[PDB]
Parts: sequence; C-alpha cells; structure tokens
Amino acid sequence: MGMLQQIRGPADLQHLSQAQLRELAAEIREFLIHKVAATGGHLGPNLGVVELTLALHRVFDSPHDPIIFDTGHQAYVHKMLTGRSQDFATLRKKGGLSGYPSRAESEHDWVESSHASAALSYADGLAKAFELTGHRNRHVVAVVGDGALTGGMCWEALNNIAASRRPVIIVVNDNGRSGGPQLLFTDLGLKYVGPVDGHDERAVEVALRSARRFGAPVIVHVVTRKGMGYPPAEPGWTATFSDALIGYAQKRRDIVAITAAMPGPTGLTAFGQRFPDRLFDVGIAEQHAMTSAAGLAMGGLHPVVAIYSTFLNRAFDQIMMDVALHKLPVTMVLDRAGITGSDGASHNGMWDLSMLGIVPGIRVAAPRDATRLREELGEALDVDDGPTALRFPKGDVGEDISALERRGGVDVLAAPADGLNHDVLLVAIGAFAPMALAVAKRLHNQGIGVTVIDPRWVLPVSDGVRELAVQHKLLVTLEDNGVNGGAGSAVSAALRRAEIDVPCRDVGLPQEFYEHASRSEVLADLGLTDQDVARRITGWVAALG
Amino acid sequence: GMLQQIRGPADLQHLSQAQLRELAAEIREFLIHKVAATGGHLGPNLGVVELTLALHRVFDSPHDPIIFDTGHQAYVHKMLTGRSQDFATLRKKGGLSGYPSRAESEHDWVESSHASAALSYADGLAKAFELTGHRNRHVVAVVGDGALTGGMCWEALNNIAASRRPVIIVVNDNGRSGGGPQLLFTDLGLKYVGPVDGHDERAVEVALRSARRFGAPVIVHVVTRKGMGYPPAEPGWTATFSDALIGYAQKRRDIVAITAAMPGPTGLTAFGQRFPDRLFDVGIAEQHAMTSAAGLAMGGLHPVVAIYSTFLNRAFDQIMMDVALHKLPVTMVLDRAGITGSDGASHNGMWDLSMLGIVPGIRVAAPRDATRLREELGEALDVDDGPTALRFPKGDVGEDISALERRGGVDVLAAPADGLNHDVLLVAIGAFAPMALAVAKRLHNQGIGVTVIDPRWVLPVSDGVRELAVQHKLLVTLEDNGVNGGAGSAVSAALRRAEIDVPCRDVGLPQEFYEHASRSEVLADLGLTDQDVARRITGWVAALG
Ligand SMILES: Cc1ncc(C[n+]2csc(CCOP(=O)(O)OP(=O)(O)O)c2C)c(N)n1
Ligand SMILES: Cc1ncc(C[n+]2csc(CCOP(=O)(O)OP(=O)(O)O)c2C)c(N)n1
Ligand SMILES: [Mg+2]
Ligand SMILES: [Mg+2]
Repeated sequence: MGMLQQIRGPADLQHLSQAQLRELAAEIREFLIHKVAATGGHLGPNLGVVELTLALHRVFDSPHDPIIFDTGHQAYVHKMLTGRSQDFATLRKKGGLSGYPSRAESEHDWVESSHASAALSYADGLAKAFELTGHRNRHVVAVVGDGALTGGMCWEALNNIAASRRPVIIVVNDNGRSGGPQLLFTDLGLKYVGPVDGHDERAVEVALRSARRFGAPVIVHVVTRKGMGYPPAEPGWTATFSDALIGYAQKRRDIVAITAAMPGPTGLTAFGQRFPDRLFDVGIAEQHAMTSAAGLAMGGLHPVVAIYSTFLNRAFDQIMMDVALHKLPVTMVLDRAGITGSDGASHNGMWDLSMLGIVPGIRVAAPRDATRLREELGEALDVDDGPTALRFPKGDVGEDISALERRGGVDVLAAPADGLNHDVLLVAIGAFAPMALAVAKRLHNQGIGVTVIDPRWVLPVSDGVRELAVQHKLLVTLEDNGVNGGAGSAVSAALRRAEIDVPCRDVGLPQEFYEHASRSEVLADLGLTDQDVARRITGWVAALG
Repeated sequence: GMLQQIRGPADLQHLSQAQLRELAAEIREFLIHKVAATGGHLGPNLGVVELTLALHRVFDSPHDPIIFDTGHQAYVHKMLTGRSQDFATLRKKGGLSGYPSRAESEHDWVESSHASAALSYADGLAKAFELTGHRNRHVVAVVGDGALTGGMCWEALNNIAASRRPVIIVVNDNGRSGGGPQLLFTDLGLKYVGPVDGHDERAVEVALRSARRFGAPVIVHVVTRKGMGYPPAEPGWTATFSDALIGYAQKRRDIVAITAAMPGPTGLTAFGQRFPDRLFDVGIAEQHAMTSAAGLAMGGLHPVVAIYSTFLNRAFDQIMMDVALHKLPVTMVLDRAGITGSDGASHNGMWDLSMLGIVPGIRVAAPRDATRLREELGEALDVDDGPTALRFPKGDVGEDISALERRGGVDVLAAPADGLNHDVLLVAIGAFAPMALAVAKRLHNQGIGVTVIDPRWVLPVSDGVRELAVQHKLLVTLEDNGVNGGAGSAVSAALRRAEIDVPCRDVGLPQEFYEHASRSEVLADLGLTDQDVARRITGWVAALG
C-alpha cells in the first residue's frame, strides 16, 4: 500500500498521473478486501465506488464543496482519502472508526444517519444556507445510490432543487444496471450527464467537471459494479420468521409479503421462491410499502410488511392514516428490533414500541423465542379488523422458554418459590425473557419472590397483567426499547387507568442515540444486565414504604 | 332541475353535451349555496366539476375505483353518487363527511385527508385485483398538482411503471394558468396524455377514454382553475405566532421559516413579505421540510418549520435521524394542535406530544395563551443544541392567564385557598388552562385544594412538576392530545424515574379516531368539560382521602 500510505488528504491526489490513480485504486481494493468482512461489511458497495470516490476528491474541494453520501455505508474510500486509512483496524468496534460518516471524526463528514434517500434534502438545505450566509462558490455534491433514488424524499428534494440555480450536483451511483428506479430521470427538467462508466476514473472526472461548470443543478449518472475487482463480493430469528410465514401462506392464498428493497435480509426471498406472485419489493419506499399494503387489504388480502424496526419510523403516518384509520388487516414484521449495536445510533430498533403505541386499535407482539414467534405470527394473521405488528431482534434465537401456565394470554415463566411472597411482577418484553429469568433468580437469592411474565401481546396491555399486578408490591417492565412511551410506560398507564397504583418502574433503553458497539457492550454500558437490574430492583423493594 | 334526477353515475350516460353544460352550472350554484365560504374547500370542488362529470362518464365506479388524493375535492363525486340531498348536514356531527367515507358509499375508498397517498392505494388495489382475478378493474387516482409534489407519488409511480396493471394517474393541475411540481412528468417512462383543458368536459372524456383503452398505466394531465365560476374563490393563535416570529426575525438574520405548501394558513405569508429570501415553501413535502431544515441548521441557521400537528406524522423519521441525531437547532411550530373537530379523524392534532416524546433530547412547549406563545417561541429560538417544538390549537386566543408565581420553569395559575389542603396538582397542558382553572374553582367550592400549573415546557418534564408533585396527594394531567404516550404518561414516567409514586391520572383524548363534529362537541362527548373533569377528580380524591 506504498502510495495509499502517502495520501494525507484529498489534495495529495491532485497531481497524480492517471497511471498513479490506477495503482492507488488497486491498493484501495487490496486494503478494503483485507480490512472489511467479506459478508455483512458493505465490502461490495465500497469496492463499487473506488474510482467514483477518487474522481469526487479530484474535482471537488471538500469540505468547501460538501460531499454528502446518501446512506453512508459506502463512505469507506472517502474515509481512506480523508486521513483515516490507519483507523480501519478498529472499524465498527466500540471507540473505533464508525461504519458511517461522523462529524466528530472529520470536517469532511456531514451526515451520520444511515436512513437512505435523505442526502438531496440535506444538500438543498445546505445550498440555501450558503446563499443566505453569502459563502461564494460552495458546490454541494450528493452521492445517491440507485436504491436510495427509489425513495420519495429524493423526489421532494429534486423538485425543490430544480426551482433554483443554487449548485447542487446529484451524482447517481447506479449499480442496479450494467434495484433502481423504473422511472426515467433523463428528462425531468434537470440537466442530465451520462450514463458514465463509474470504473473509468477519468470519465467520471470529465462528467463531474461539466457538472461543476454548468452553474446550476445537474444529475451525473454513473454506473458501478457492486464488489468490482473481488469475485466473491461480485438458528436465526429471521429464518424462524421465513419458515413460519411460508407455512401459513401454504394454507392461505390471501397472505402477501412486502419488503422495502430487503427481500434477503427480511427472510422473504424464500417466500418469493414458493409464491413469486405474492412477494412485492417496492424499492427503498417504506411509505409506499405500508400504503400499498392498505390498498392490498382494501382488495381483500392480508399483507405481511417486513421492515426493520428503525426504518418503520418512515411509515408512521401511513400506519396511522392509511392502515389503522381504515381498520385494515396488515401485519408488520419488525426484524432488528432492540439494540443492534455495531451500526450505531440510526440502526438500533429502539423506537417501535413507543411509535406503535400511538396507533389507535393496534395489537403488537414481541416474541420471546422461536415457538412464540410462530404462535404470535399465526395470531396476527387471524386478526382481520386492524393492524398487527411483531418485533424481534437481530441474530440467533436461543432455546424455547416454557411457560408454567397461561393466564388471559399472559405466559407465567417463573413464580415465587414456596416460602417466598409475590413481591415483584417482572414483565419481560420479547427478547429480554432470558435476562428477566436471571434477574428473578438473583432476587430469589435475596428472599425476594418474583413472578416473571411474557405478555406476548404487549399492546394493548392485557387483563392478565392487570390481574397479576394487584397480587404484587412492585411492577418492573424490562424492554429492549426506549423508555419514553415504551412498554413500561404503557403498563403503568394501563394500571393507573384501572385505578391500580402499585409502584411501576420502566427498565429499558434511555431515550438517547448510542455510539456503535456490540449489542452486549451497549447493554452492559447501560446497566441492562441481570446483575445491574437485580441490584436496582433490590433497592426498589428495600425502599417500599 | 337536472341534478335532482341524477340517482348515480349511469344517469349521466345518455346526457347531451348541452345537458352536461346545464348540469355543470347547476352543480356550481349548488356548491356555492351549500358550502361554507371559509374552510369548506369550495374552490377545489368548483375546479373539478367537468373533471368529475368526465370521470363518471368514462369509468364504471366502483368496478373502476375512483380514488381522490386528499379527498377535499370529492363533493361533486358525492353529488353524482346519491348524496346531493345530504349537503344540508355537510361537516356537521352525524352529517355528511367533508371527505370520502366507506360507510357512506360503495363509491368511496380512502377517508384519509393526508395528501399524496392515492397512487400508493391504487398500486395495492390493482395488485389485489390481479391476485384475486377480478377482470378489467381500472384504478383511477385523481392527484392534485400539490399532492404530486409529495414523495409518496414518486414511490408509487416507480412501482406502477413496473407493471401493465391499469392504473390511470389523473393529474388535476390548478398550479399553472404555482404550487405544483417543478419537475417534468411528460417523460418518466409512463404514457402521457395532455395537457387537457379541464373545463372542456368533452376533451377530458376523450383523454380519459384514451387512457382507459391503453392497456397499461397512463398519466392524464388536466389543467383546471381553482374556484372556476366563483370569482371570490379564483385566526388569533396563528396571527400571534406570525407577529411573534416576525418580531424575533427582525433582530436575528439567522431565523428562516419553512412551510409544506401552507404559507397563508401557518401565518408565514406575512414573514415572507418582510423577509422574502428567508421563507421556503417546499410543496406538500413535510419530509423534505424537516431534512432541508437540518441542512440549513448545518449551514449555521435556525429554521422555524411551521407544519400542522397531524401532518408532522409524515416527518417523524426526519425529526429523529436528520435533526435530533445531529443535535441541530430546528424549531417546529405545530398549529391545529389538539381537537380541530369538523375535518374528522385525520385532521385532529392529537398525536404530536406522543410522537415528539420519542425524540432524544427534544424540548416541547404548549402555550396556554398569546403571551406564553411569544415567550416560549423566544425560548425555543435560544435553544442552539437540539430540536424544539411549540404546539397550539386552531382558532382564536382568549385573554392572557396570569401566573401567581414561576417555580422551576412552571407557572402556578392557582393555589389552594388559605385553609384548604394540597389535595390535587392539576397539570394543565397548553390550551386546557381555562378548563383546569374552572375545575379548580368547582373543587374549591367542594373544599378540595388544587394547585393548577402550566409547565410551559411539557417535555422534558421539569424539576418544577417533580417538586410540586411530592406536596400533593394526587396528580392529574389534563391534555388536548391522545393519552397513549402523552403528557400525562410522560409526567408519570418522570415521577417514577425520580422514585415519586404519588398517584397520577392521565386525563386527555382516548387513543381513538374521532368522527367529524365541532371541537366543543368532541370534547363534550369525551367528558373533557370542567364539570365532567371536576367530577372524576372528586371520585379520585374520595378514594385516596
Ligand atoms: C430508509 C432505509 N431503508 C432501508 C435501508 C437499507 N439499505 C441500505 S443500502 C440498500 C439497498 C441499496 O441501496 P443503494 O442506494 O443502491 O446502495 P448500494 O447499491 O451502493 O449499496 C438498502 C435497502 C436504509 N439504509 N434506509
Ligand atoms: C400531508 C399533507 N400535508 C398538507 C395537507 C394540506 N393541503 C390540502 S390541499 C393542499 C394544497 C393543494 O393541493 P392539491 O393537491 O393541488 O389540491 P387542490 O389544488 O385541488 O386543492 C394542502 C397543502 C394535506 N392534506 N396533507
Ligand atoms: Mg445500488
Ligand atoms: Mg392544485
């Protein structure tokens, strides 16, 4: 990596020959292949933008010309050219290099959000700011994937950008042609340059220079190959969902599945292979996924919309006014619910119990294990008079956790030992059932008697939890979700509405954005461990009265 | 008297062009006579007389679904589907809805007033008809030029363009002879017909028949005149906001204002006249409004985004990942907060305190009166390290409500009379301060001592409300917002986090969609009156002593 080790920042590219840039691109690929996991590392999308990123830093003067990556998972080459190549040993590790652009890491980084299709909206705002503050000759460059370009925010932003001569350069990074828009963007009233071969570094520079000089908004359409230069790049909760859904759909022809551009990761690819007419991929279009789901339901079908928990924030108003307002039987399946960790603040699925709690009439399940995922999906598919949601975490599902009994839909997982009393009702939400059972055993050791329940259907709060609450002295909810408007607050609200003033505590994620770390590190750092939660509950029980 | 003879669409089928001219004139005089001058959408309905006649001359509703985007312009549709006699009750409790209603007519599909969704429903419905083998159902979406500036239209058109399934996109364009798209939609890869003279009933039928027989999706571009045939068509809270904002912006050149296509109704028109370079109208694009605000803030400005409470649902993920994640000083101003009444379930601003409570670090104010709106806006504009929001109702502002004292941010509006106990802390949110004071007077007469407080900054919950809560036997929050995740639930959560187990009660709007009625009728039907609330608090004070 002789030449790469000499690049201190973008201007070190400025007098390199085309032959030197060809050598450097080879070094960058070797570096990426060595430093980045071949699976789940975004190696492919980064290999795809080596020449594009060299060309951007040869034509634009960052950060005077902001270079804004849409989604930001493909910014590794950008970081390597902005003094951070030495930091890749720590990529996506706690206290290490972020997987996304980071304002704290570099003056060259603007947007930390992984949520796609936002770059052009930031670019419009920044271009307006530069005009209002009289900064001369700042060219805002948005790097927008073909996938990101299927998102409605890009249309809102392009409509606004097209109303002004303020220079926004729209660089379409298209690796969906040799997943992108069906619509043409050659004749929208915006100047269009290309298509450009995105692996011809000089061709990209020529196109970017024509865009820079045009003196008004311009689309530069560049075509890249995901994984360019590396042939390979060219029992899970998700697997349990995939198998369960196919099983239900074998018997019921009215079940259809919808993904916003993530058929593989949501486990819907296998569903499509069995029922290819019944799987819809709507692009990176969570809003359209939900409202087209409402349309399918108005036509007599029972859609299953699989969208990762964090991305469902985009569909809030569609869940409200298109699905819930019409009492339509849409099931939403939220994978990556709770802490995901390594992809940082904008990936953790920590909003969905708080957001869905606002929706009139909604029923929300949080599976504790594989059998409860299968069971709760079956129940969701039998709700024909309004929306349902299931939420479950990323990664492997542990062993089934058996109930001692079911009381009004509530699974009793543990009950106080004979000789101990009904001290604490521990309401274990979804994937925190193992933590709650460990807490109950630590409290048993202190002579504190704990009933652990899985409510299964967390919203609305069931008769089961009201009936058990009055038999205990303290209710503690334990949830892999933000505490503000979360399951704990919903349980307290339900008790108080029923004139039950048993003290309640809401144990979950503080209402904060978290830095990247492993799930176990994030939970350890917040004191969401059986040891720390048991110590807190010991303190609450001692303080009663 | 031809209109009296139209029992449904097929009664148009054998009318002469002269008869259609006469019927259009009767429809206009009917609309002018029956529809309220302000807030009745007379203009948009007068604009679609010939278009709606043409739709019901070419399409066979409901076999061919006719879906109105936003649905405020469906009055002619209702007059041609057996409901002309029902207009005496238009937008009255138990009367005709101002929007399409599935319960009123087999010809009505979508009840949501939230714009830009029609094409998403159309794609889903068209998919459903194919999956269920219904023959020859043409889904017609009537999409205003304004609605067409929304991102959902781009997502839907992208999906529709991938299939030959017959969706007919009727663009009802009254923005050209300017609230429609800047982008061209003549060359998107979809068949384009027009532009058509939208007041030439025959020419509109010719274009729609061309679309119906095409055998694939088609855009029909129809140009209409808003208020056609009525020259005139061709409040206090808001005015207080408008004046206050202009006053602050006089002294601070970094204040910018953003509207999603409602500069008049949000009170920003007057701001633009004073500061024309500092008002942005982004179209019907709440998502772009918030993320372009993030871009403006990243360029050193302090944006004020004025969006009606209910429509801010669309911007939830942008508030979260674009504004809040980057700790940017964007002030959101939510007019039409709380019950609005007459525009039905999809207009009531009853979600914002629950949705905004999810946002890490957010500060939310609810003005009780004009002076507190001025004060809290100034305080919002002085927050430089994260998002702020102000929410206030539709209509006229009453007299200022003076505080006895301010304690830890909190205004004490009433305290127990000398000789009464500190029985109830009544936490009056925003516009319910008058109701809270009336409740306190009634309970005073019963010998019940009430502290009424306006917390001013509802989120995060202030030291002031924790300090006063420990001094009372009962805490009751009274809020013009859904109870689920609302101010009352937040106050309870904050006390419990601080180890304060004073009984809390959440008095507000049940988490339900409300039928159209006046604001006073809705609040009376829910028991949100000083008489019914004082009665509930009497019952709680009795059970606690
Ligand atoms: C709102 C949202 N939904 C989904 C995703 C997940 N996502 C990341 S990349 C991608 C598909 C590819 O998009 P593109 O913009 O073409 O990027 P590239 O092909 O360069 O990886 C998706 C669905 C996201 N980041 N944001
Ligand atoms: C999401 C959303 N934002 C704002 C509005 C309020 N609204 C109603 S009509 C309109 C502007 C005009 O739109 P258009 O679709 O052109 O209808 P028309 O001109 O026929 O009234 C707006 C902003 C809304 N209904 N939905
Ligand atoms: Mg791509
Ligand atoms: Mg219009």
